[PDB]
Amino acid sequence: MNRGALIKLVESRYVRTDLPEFRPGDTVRVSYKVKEGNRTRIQDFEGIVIRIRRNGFNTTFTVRKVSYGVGVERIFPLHSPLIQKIDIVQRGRARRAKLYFIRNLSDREIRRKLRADRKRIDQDRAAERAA
Amino acid sequence: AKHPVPKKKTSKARRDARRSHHALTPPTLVPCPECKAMKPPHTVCPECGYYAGRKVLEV
Amino acid sequence: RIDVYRTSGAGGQHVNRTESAVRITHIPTGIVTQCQNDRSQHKNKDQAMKQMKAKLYELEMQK
Amino acid sequence: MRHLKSGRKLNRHSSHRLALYRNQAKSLLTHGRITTTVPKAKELRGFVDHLIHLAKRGDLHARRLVLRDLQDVKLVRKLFDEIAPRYRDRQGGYTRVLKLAERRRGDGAPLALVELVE
Amino acid sequence: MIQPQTYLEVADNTGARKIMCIRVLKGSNAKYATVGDVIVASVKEAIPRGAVKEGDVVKAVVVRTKKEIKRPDGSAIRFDDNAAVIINNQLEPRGTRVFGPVARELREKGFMKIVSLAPEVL
Amino acid sequence: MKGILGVKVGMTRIFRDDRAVPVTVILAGPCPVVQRRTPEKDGYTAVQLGFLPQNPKRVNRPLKGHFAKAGVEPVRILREIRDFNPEGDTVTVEIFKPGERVDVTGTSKGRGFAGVMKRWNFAGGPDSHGAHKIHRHPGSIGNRKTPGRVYKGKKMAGHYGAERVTVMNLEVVDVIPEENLLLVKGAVPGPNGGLVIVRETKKA
RNA sequence: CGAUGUCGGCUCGUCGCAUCCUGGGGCUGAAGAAGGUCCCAAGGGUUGGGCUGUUCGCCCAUUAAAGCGGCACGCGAGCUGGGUUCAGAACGUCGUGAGACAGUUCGGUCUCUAUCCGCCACGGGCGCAGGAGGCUUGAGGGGGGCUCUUCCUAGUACGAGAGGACCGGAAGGGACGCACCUCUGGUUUCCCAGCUGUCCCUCCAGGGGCAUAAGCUGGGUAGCCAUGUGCGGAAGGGAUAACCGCUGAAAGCAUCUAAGCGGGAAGCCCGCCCCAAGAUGAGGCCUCCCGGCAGCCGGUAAGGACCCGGGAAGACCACCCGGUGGAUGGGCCGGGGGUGUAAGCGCCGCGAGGCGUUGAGCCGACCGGUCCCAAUCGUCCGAGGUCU
RNA sequence: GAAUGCCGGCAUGAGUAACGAUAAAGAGGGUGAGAAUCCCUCUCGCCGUAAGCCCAAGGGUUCCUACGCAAUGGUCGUCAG
Ligand SMILES: [Mg+2]
Ligand SMILES: [Mg+2]
Ligand SMILES: [Mg+2]
Ligand SMILES: [Mg+2]
Ligand SMILES: [Mg+2]
Ligand SMILES: [Mg+2]
Ligand SMILES: [Mg+2]
Ligand SMILES: [Mg+2]
Ligand SMILES: [Mg+2]
Ligand SMILES: [Mg+2]
Ligand SMILES: [Mg+2]
Ligand SMILES: [Mg+2]
Ligand SMILES: [Mg+2]
Ligand SMILES: [Mg+2]
Ligand SMILES: [Mg+2]
Ligand SMILES: [Mg+2]
Ligand SMILES: [Mg+2]
Ligand SMILES: [Mg+2]
Ligand SMILES: [Mg+2]
Ligand SMILES: [Mg+2]
Ligand SMILES: [Mg+2]
Ligand SMILES: [Mg+2]
Ligand SMILES: [Mg+2]
Ligand SMILES: [Mg+2]
Ligand SMILES: [Mg+2]
Ligand SMILES: [Mg+2]
Ligand SMILES: [Mg+2]
Ligand SMILES: [Mg+2]
Ligand SMILES: [Mg+2]
Ligand SMILES: [Mg+2]
Ligand SMILES: [Mg+2]
Ligand SMILES: [Mg+2]
Ligand SMILES: [Mg+2]
Ligand SMILES: [Mg+2]
Ligand SMILES: [Mg+2]
Ligand SMILES: [Mg+2]
Ligand SMILES: [Mg+2]
Ligand SMILES: [Mg+2]
Ligand SMILES: [Mg+2]
Ligand SMILES: [Mg+2]
Ligand SMILES: [Mg+2]
Ligand SMILES: [Mg+2]
Ligand SMILES: [Mg+2]
Ligand SMILES: [Mg+2]
Ligand SMILES: [Mg+2]
Ligand SMILES: [Mg+2]
Ligand SMILES: [Mg+2]
Ligand SMILES: [Mg+2]
Ligand SMILES: [Mg+2]
Ligand SMILES: [Mg+2]
Ligand SMILES: [Mg+2]
Ligand SMILES: [Mg+2]
Ligand SMILES: [Mg+2]
Ligand SMILES: [Mg+2]
Ligand SMILES: [Mg+2]
Ligand SMILES: [Mg+2]
Ligand SMILES: [Mg+2]
Ligand SMILES: [Mg+2]
Ligand SMILES: [Mg+2]
Ligand SMILES: [Mg+2]
Ligand SMILES: [Mg+2]
Ligand SMILES: [Mg+2]
Ligand SMILES: [Mg+2]
Ligand SMILES: [Mg+2]
Ligand SMILES: [Mg+2]
Ligand SMILES: [Mg+2]
Ligand SMILES: [Mg+2]
Ligand SMILES: [Mg+2]
Ligand SMILES: [Mg+2]
Ligand SMILES: [Mg+2]
Ligand SMILES: [Mg+2]
Ligand SMILES: [Mg+2]
Ligand SMILES: [Mg+2]
Ligand SMILES: [Mg+2]
Ligand SMILES: [Mg+2]
Ligand SMILES: [Mg+2]
Ligand SMILES: [Mg+2]
Ligand SMILES: [Mg+2]
Ligand SMILES: [Mg+2]
Ligand SMILES: [Mg+2]
Ligand SMILES: [Mg+2]
Ligand SMILES: [Mg+2]
Ligand SMILES: [Mg+2]
Ligand SMILES: [Mg+2]
Ligand SMILES: [Mg+2]
Ligand SMILES: [Mg+2]
Ligand SMILES: [Mg+2]
Ligand SMILES: [Mg+2]
Ligand SMILES: [Mg+2]
Ligand SMILES: [Mg+2]
Ligand SMILES: [Mg+2]
Ligand SMILES: [Mg+2]
Ligand SMILES: [Mg+2]
Ligand SMILES: [Mg+2]
Ligand SMILES: [Mg+2]
Ligand SMILES: [Mg+2]
Ligand SMILES: [Mg+2]
Ligand SMILES: [Mg+2]
Ligand SMILES: [Mg+2]
Ligand SMILES: [Mg+2]
Ligand SMILES: [Mg+2]
Ligand SMILES: [Mg+2]
Ligand SMILES: [Mg+2]
Ligand SMILES: [Mg+2]
Ligand SMILES: [Mg+2]
Ligand SMILES: [Mg+2]
Ligand SMILES: [Mg+2]
Ligand SMILES: [Mg+2]
Ligand SMILES: [Mg+2]
Ligand SMILES: [Mg+2]
Ligand SMILES: [Mg+2]
Ligand SMILES: [Mg+2]
Ligand SMILES: [Mg+2]
Ligand SMILES: [Mg+2]
Ligand SMILES: [Mg+2]
Ligand SMILES: [Mg+2]
Ligand SMILES: [Mg+2]
Ligand SMILES: [Mg+2]
Ligand SMILES: [Mg+2]
Ligand SMILES: [Mg+2]
Ligand SMILES: [Mg+2]
Ligand SMILES: [Mg+2]
Ligand SMILES: [Mg+2]
Ligand SMILES: [Mg+2]
Ligand SMILES: [Mg+2]
Ligand SMILES: [Mg+2]
Ligand SMILES: [Mg+2]
Ligand SMILES: [Mg+2]
Ligand SMILES: [Mg+2]
Ligand SMILES: [Mg+2]
Ligand SMILES: [Mg+2]
Ligand SMILES: [Mg+2]
Ligand SMILES: [Mg+2]
Ligand SMILES: [Mg+2]
Ligand SMILES: [Mg+2]
Ligand SMILES: [Mg+2]
Ligand SMILES: [Mg+2]
Ligand SMILES: [Mg+2]
Ligand SMILES: [Mg+2]
Ligand SMILES: [Mg+2]
Ligand SMILES: [Mg+2]
Ligand SMILES: [Mg+2]
Ligand SMILES: [Mg+2]
Ligand SMILES: [Mg+2]
Ligand SMILES: [Mg+2]
Ligand SMILES: [Mg+2]
Ligand SMILES: [Mg+2]
Ligand SMILES: [Mg+2]
Ligand SMILES: [Mg+2]
Ligand SMILES: [Mg+2]
Ligand SMILES: [Mg+2]
Ligand SMILES: [Mg+2]
Ligand SMILES: [Mg+2]
Ligand SMILES: [Mg+2]
Ligand SMILES: [Mg+2]
Ligand SMILES: [Mg+2]
Ligand SMILES: [Mg+2]
Ligand SMILES: [Mg+2]
Ligand SMILES: [Mg+2]
Ligand SMILES: [Mg+2]
Ligand SMILES: [Mg+2]
Ligand SMILES: [Mg+2]
Ligand SMILES: [Mg+2]
Ligand SMILES: [Mg+2]
Ligand SMILES: [Mg+2]
Ligand SMILES: [Mg+2]
Ligand SMILES: [Mg+2]
Ligand SMILES: [Mg+2]
Ligand SMILES: [Mg+2]
Ligand SMILES: [Mg+2]
Ligand SMILES: [Mg+2]
Ligand SMILES: [Mg+2]
Ligand SMILES: [Mg+2]
Ligand SMILES: [Mg+2]
Ligand SMILES: [Mg+2]
Ligand SMILES: [Mg+2]
Ligand SMILES: [Mg+2]
Ligand SMILES: [Mg+2]
Ligand SMILES: [Mg+2]
Ligand SMILES: [Mg+2]
Ligand SMILES: [Mg+2]
Ligand SMILES: [Mg+2]
Ligand SMILES: [Mg+2]
Ligand SMILES: [Mg+2]
Ligand SMILES: [Mg+2]
Ligand SMILES: [Mg+2]
Ligand SMILES: [Mg+2]
Ligand SMILES: [Mg+2]
Ligand SMILES: [Mg+2]
Ligand SMILES: [Mg+2]
Ligand SMILES: [Mg+2]
Ligand SMILES: [Mg+2]
Ligand SMILES: [Mg+2]
Ligand SMILES: [Mg+2]
Ligand SMILES: [Mg+2]
Ligand SMILES: [Mg+2]
Ligand SMILES: [Mg+2]
Ligand SMILES: [Mg+2]
Ligand SMILES: [Mg+2]
Ligand SMILES: [Mg+2]
Ligand SMILES: [Mg+2]
Ligand SMILES: [Mg+2]
Ligand SMILES: [Mg+2]
Ligand SMILES: [Mg+2]
Ligand SMILES: [Mg+2]
Ligand SMILES: [Mg+2]
Ligand SMILES: [Mg+2]
Ligand SMILES: [Mg+2]
Ligand SMILES: [Mg+2]
Ligand SMILES: [Mg+2]
Ligand SMILES: [Mg+2]
Ligand SMILES: [Zn+2]
Repeated sequence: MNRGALIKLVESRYVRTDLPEFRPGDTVRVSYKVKEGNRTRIQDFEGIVIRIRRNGFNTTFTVRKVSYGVGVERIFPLHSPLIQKIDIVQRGRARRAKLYFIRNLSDREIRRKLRADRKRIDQDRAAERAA
Repeated sequence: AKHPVPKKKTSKARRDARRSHHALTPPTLVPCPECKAMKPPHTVCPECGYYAGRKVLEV
Repeated sequence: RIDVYRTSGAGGQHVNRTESAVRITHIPTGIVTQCQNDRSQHKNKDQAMKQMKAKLYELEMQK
Repeated sequence: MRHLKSGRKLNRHSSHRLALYRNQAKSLLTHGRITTTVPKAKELRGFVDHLIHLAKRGDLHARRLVLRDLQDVKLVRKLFDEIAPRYRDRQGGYTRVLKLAERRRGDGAPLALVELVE
Repeated sequence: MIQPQTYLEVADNTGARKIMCIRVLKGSNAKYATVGDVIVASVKEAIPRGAVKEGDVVKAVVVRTKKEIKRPDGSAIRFDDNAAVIINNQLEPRGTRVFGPVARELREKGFMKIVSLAPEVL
Repeated sequence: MKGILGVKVGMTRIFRDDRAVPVTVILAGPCPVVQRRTPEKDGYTAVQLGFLPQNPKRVNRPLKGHFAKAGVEPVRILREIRDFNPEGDTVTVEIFKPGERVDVTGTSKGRGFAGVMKRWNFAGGPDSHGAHKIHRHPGSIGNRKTPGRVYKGKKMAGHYGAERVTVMNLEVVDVIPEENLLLVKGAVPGPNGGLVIVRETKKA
């Protein structure tokens, strides 16, 4: 038996392929389904992904934003059914995989260390040229 | 600690009794299919230098 | 209510190993009193009865 | 507990194990065959095989990689020009370990020979 | 994870600025308070002429933790500070405003005033 | 009182009703019954189940006679489910339906010879303030001259784990018959690849 | 007294019940809710902190409750050493003085190796009349045993009102326990990258040693883990405690009792989980083996051991898997995963650098595949079955 | 027959604690009855205001060489103060 393929087989039925591809340093808008009262709505949360923590179906990212003067930091399962969509708002070029370090930086300093990934931006516009 | 110490001398009987487990087991030997000398299995024959039916080692 | 416990200074294997100190507390008033002066808890229970008499003689005075 | 942990310690700290494996690889690749203790011999197999395979790849990058471990330029020439071509069609298994019959006198240590395969 | 000795920012306008937890009110021996839990705290720093003052023993609800709180949907949320809102014994906020975001769990535990007064609920 | 043999394959989590639910996956079916224990014959009622096919060259003669009498093909494990008498000659994961609630028995992970803090959650000693070579030591193990001995069952260091454990009242989240797969919610004893037994829960 | 180490703390408990809480009950100056008091009850539980060497006690914030005692006021061959109880020094006091104080003050050496009993774990031997391979029964023993809040019943019973139920249901917690690693979060001694200084290879480039037993730093798979996840306390059955009865004499009435019968606790017995036939009372079932002279000798059968490749098994031992008619480990290949765009070359810049090739290169353990390397070849044990 | 007696011998503890700085080792060759431990070569590590070099005190042949390994060397020893 192949336990890995058995796991992958149980997971196959929840795997998701519609979400766009992004990398630490990119700025991302996650439209996330949320339950309150008495309804469910969609709440956008937009920030820099500082982490993508890979394990196949079980990969998760972490997105960071400043919400009225306070740092907020959300962890999403990549394949969560509660993610309506993910929108790439900006491509940033980081020099490492984990960006914990921006927790300690002013907005200026972050904005200097994570400059626009001009290559992958050019890629994004070379695509979305639809036929 | 406070330096523990034998309370009584161990008797000859109890000494040798703990020693009931100390006898050596003889080495496990097989004949070399080449020179018929006895040797440990799964080792290169120290007498003729063969192993797996071929010369491996100057002896 | 009379409590009994060990003294707090010199004495040896004594003081350590003997409940010689007493504390008498008049329940309705809240007045507490101790004595540790001697070695017997009954010298101390004696003395603290005196001191406790005199302190309720001083409140009833203050009234 | 040692659950699913790979690699021996050989009662050496990190850098000393490293130097151990490097030196013994130099000794194999120089003489084609050495005698060591059975545990050390079993550890050599993988770390020499990596170097040989990398020599089979032959590019500059493999030479510099191998040469981090072996340091000796001449020895690495011997590796690429002379040892490696010998194993072009062999896919792994470049070394063998064969246990020796007699133990070392001073410490009773069991011994084995490590070879480059034909 | 709030426990006795932990300071928290106060996220309201009661006048307190920093409080020290001295007890998490959740059973006889809860080790930790998270979002939505109630703590008894001492006021360690306050602005002049506030509704509360330094030395006061108050109650507050934890609205924000630096230890990330897990949610049944598999997601989690984490903030940069440990924050509380000072309340009365009707769980009612004792000031008129609350500052910064608060966790959505507050809604489920019956802190409706505080949730609505919040600039953002995450 | 139904049950089946199986192997622990691994853990993941699925999404059910906008909830991440952790699951252990178990390869349970299929199990041929190779003997039945009857009150007549044996003093109780049970069914011995076989599981995992074995290379016949590894099966000795008495075991082969045992399998042959059942008209059954050599198998790696023989384990007996008590107070169960399946009506067919083969037990599969069909016996469980999602929402059913099960007890899972496995061999816990073995921690070898374990200290008193790991085995029994003792507090150990201080790590400063004069503490002398007792940072992970049990402390006192008795009294004095009365009773002048140590209780039986006194918690002390020793081997821990690699031992039968049953976890009870686990939800069957899903069953996948075409793979003989059983998704149970939560944690199951032992390592991946370990043998387990899945039974109907005794909890009401 | 040829030595029985002492206060407090820590650790680890265990026992008693004159019961702090929880469970059951009688009386109440018990309307309800909440109390008071007494009876039954030791299964489990019985918080954190300020002060002081303190036990004790006072206080803060909680709680169902913050119980009282025994065990050399349990426990220093388990720890501590703040207090008392050496030598120094000082204050007050006493003494002419040397000195002295159940008076204070600052300081002040706590001993690596467990023989026996005992305890926690693990084996070897023999036995269990024939010898083997599996699967079991459970005598007996261990574990566990807690509790709160909210909602419906119902703002109903009760009550002038405020308050506010019995019974019966539901939901969610605290602490504890067992297991687990999918998620969250750790570590991850060389898995990747960056950095300084120096010495070296080979001058450049590219690399190596050392700066720790990782030089430093940023990360980090498996594994092991909690702060993270699952689940447990039951249900139910039986016999009882206090207590409440039915029927009922002695004793025309009465009486729970003398003959009988019933109800009745978190407690008792079972039930749940784990161990367990050395249970010498050694159990049961399925299957296999069939010559020299109640002994002995030899060679074998079923089968087992040795030896070897190994293992979330493990101190050794044991256990488990595999041993060429084989995927056991090592290599190699694919995947996962970590890191985060190698070297080389080309182009831009005076240059440090930048850009492309390029998610590149490197790459432990994880999931698989592949006989390339290694488990070669073998050897030894092991029945011949006691009598009525 | 005892004096924690005196002298001596031999036991128990026990094949147990320990083998004296965690600066570190590996291989090839030689010698030899015998080699992890002696010699040689290559690789690796450590010291380098020293763990290198010179002088004084103290020590008193320990210096060099040949031939040796019973004991001394905390193992071994063909080696050595
Ligand atoms: Mg897996
Ligand atoms: Mg499949
Ligand atoms: Mg919004
Ligand atoms: Mg931002
Ligand atoms: Mg949707
Ligand atoms: Mg000690
Ligand atoms: Mg001691
Ligand atoms: Mg000791
Ligand atoms: Mg000591
Ligand atoms: Mg000692
Ligand atoms: Mg003694
Ligand atoms: Mg004898
Ligand atoms: Mg003995
Ligand atoms: Mg010869
Ligand atoms: Mg004192
Ligand atoms: Mg006393
Ligand atoms: Mg006394
Ligand atoms: Mg360890
Ligand atoms: Mg392995
Ligand atoms: Mg290694
Ligand atoms: Mg290993
Ligand atoms: Mg090993
Ligand atoms: Mg080591
Ligand atoms: Mg060693
Ligand atoms: Mg060493
Ligand atoms: Mg190390
Ligand atoms: Mg180093
Ligand atoms: Mg080193
Ligand atoms: Mg490798
Ligand atoms: Mg061999
Ligand atoms: Mg051998
Ligand atoms: Mg020797
Ligand atoms: Mg604020
Ligand atoms: Mg003030
Ligand atoms: Mg489903
Ligand atoms: Mg099992
Ligand atoms: Mg283990
Ligand atoms: Mg311990
Ligand atoms: Mg622990
Ligand atoms: Mg434990
Ligand atoms: Mg502790
Ligand atoms: Mg301490
Ligand atoms: Mg500790
Ligand atoms: Mg000390
Ligand atoms: Mg220490
Ligand atoms: Mg101890
Ligand atoms: Mg004592
Ligand atoms: Mg003692
Ligand atoms: Mg006794
Ligand atoms: Mg075990
Ligand atoms: Mg596992
Ligand atoms: Mg005495
Ligand atoms: Mg004496
Ligand atoms: Mg004596
Ligand atoms: Mg003495
Ligand atoms: Mg004594
Ligand atoms: Mg007690
Ligand atoms: Mg009583
Ligand atoms: Mg009660
Ligand atoms: Mg009551
Ligand atoms: Mg009432
Ligand atoms: Mg009333
Ligand atoms: Mg009452
Ligand atoms: Mg009464
Ligand atoms: Mg009564
Ligand atoms: Mg009790
Ligand atoms: Mg008890
Ligand atoms: Mg108690
Ligand atoms: Mg307290
Ligand atoms: Mg303080
Ligand atoms: Mg204190
Ligand atoms: Mg105190
Ligand atoms: Mg203090
Ligand atoms: Mg006191
Ligand atoms: Mg007072
Ligand atoms: Mg209360
Ligand atoms: Mg009450
Ligand atoms: Mg006591
Ligand atoms: Mg006493
Ligand atoms: Mg005490
Ligand atoms: Mg005592
Ligand atoms: Mg004591
Ligand atoms: Mg001591
Ligand atoms: Mg003490
Ligand atoms: Mg002692
Ligand atoms: Mg002791
Ligand atoms: Mg003692
Ligand atoms: Mg102390
Ligand atoms: Mg002292
Ligand atoms: Mg003092
Ligand atoms: Mg003192
Ligand atoms: Mg003193
Ligand atoms: Mg004294
Ligand atoms: Mg003194
Ligand atoms: Mg003095
Ligand atoms: Mg003074
Ligand atoms: Mg004076
Ligand atoms: Mg005086
Ligand atoms: Mg005087
Ligand atoms: Mg005078
Ligand atoms: Mg005078
Ligand atoms: Mg004095
Ligand atoms: Mg003084
Ligand atoms: Mg001092
Ligand atoms: Mg003193
Ligand atoms: Mg000490
Ligand atoms: Mg001593
Ligand atoms: Mg010893
Ligand atoms: Mg012993
Ligand atoms: Mg004894
Ligand atoms: Mg045995
Ligand atoms: Mg045995
Ligand atoms: Mg039983
Ligand atoms: Mg018995
Ligand atoms: Mg029982
Ligand atoms: Mg109502
Ligand atoms: Mg009314
Ligand atoms: Mg109810
Ligand atoms: Mg509950
Ligand atoms: Mg994992
Ligand atoms: Mg993890
Ligand atoms: Mg994870
Ligand atoms: Mg993690
Ligand atoms: Mg890891
Ligand atoms: Mg490396
Ligand atoms: Mg050179
Ligand atoms: Mg140079
Ligand atoms: Mg350079
Ligand atoms: Mg360098
Ligand atoms: Mg160097
Ligand atoms: Mg170093
Ligand atoms: Mg390094
Ligand atoms: Mg640095
Ligand atoms: Mg980290
Ligand atoms: Mg690191
Ligand atoms: Mg936990
Ligand atoms: Mg629970
Ligand atoms: Mg009546
Ligand atoms: Mg009647
Ligand atoms: Mg009767
Ligand atoms: Mg009845
Ligand atoms: Mg009855
Ligand atoms: Mg009735
Ligand atoms: Mg009944
Ligand atoms: Mg209960
Ligand atoms: Mg069993
Ligand atoms: Mg038996
Ligand atoms: Mg059995
Ligand atoms: Mg018996
Ligand atoms: Mg039997
Ligand atoms: Mg039976
Ligand atoms: Mg055979
Ligand atoms: Mg092994
Ligand atoms: Mg051994
Ligand atoms: Mg077996
Ligand atoms: Mg085998
Ligand atoms: Mg074979
Ligand atoms: Mg074969
Ligand atoms: Mg393999
Ligand atoms: Mg393989
Ligand atoms: Mg691979
Ligand atoms: Mg990959
Ligand atoms: Mg990747
Ligand atoms: Mg580049
Ligand atoms: Mg490049
Ligand atoms: Mg140029
Ligand atoms: Mg350019
Ligand atoms: Mg790969
Ligand atoms: Mg094949
Ligand atoms: Mg082969
Ligand atoms: Mg042979
Ligand atoms: Mg005499
Ligand atoms: Mg004597
Ligand atoms: Mg003597
Ligand atoms: Mg004596
Ligand atoms: Mg004598
Ligand atoms: Mg004599
Ligand atoms: Mg003498
Ligand atoms: Mg003598
Ligand atoms: Mg003797
Ligand atoms: Mg001796
Ligand atoms: Mg030994
Ligand atoms: Mg011993
Ligand atoms: Mg030992
Ligand atoms: Mg030793
Ligand atoms: Mg030492
Ligand atoms: Mg040494
Ligand atoms: Mg040689
Ligand atoms: Mg040599
Ligand atoms: Mg030698
Ligand atoms: Mg020699
Ligand atoms: Mg050496
Ligand atoms: Mg030499
Ligand atoms: Mg150096
Ligand atoms: Mg220098
Ligand atoms: Mg001279
Ligand atoms: Mg001299
Ligand atoms: Mg000389
Ligand atoms: Mg001389
Ligand atoms: Mg000279
Ligand atoms: Mg000389
Ligand atoms: Mg010579
Ligand atoms: Mg000699
Ligand atoms: Mg010699
Ligand atoms: Mg000799
Ligand atoms: Mg001679
Ligand atoms: Mg010697
Ligand atoms: Mg010697
Ligand atoms: Mg010596
Ligand atoms: Mg010689
Ligand atoms: Mg010498
Ligand atoms: Zn031969």
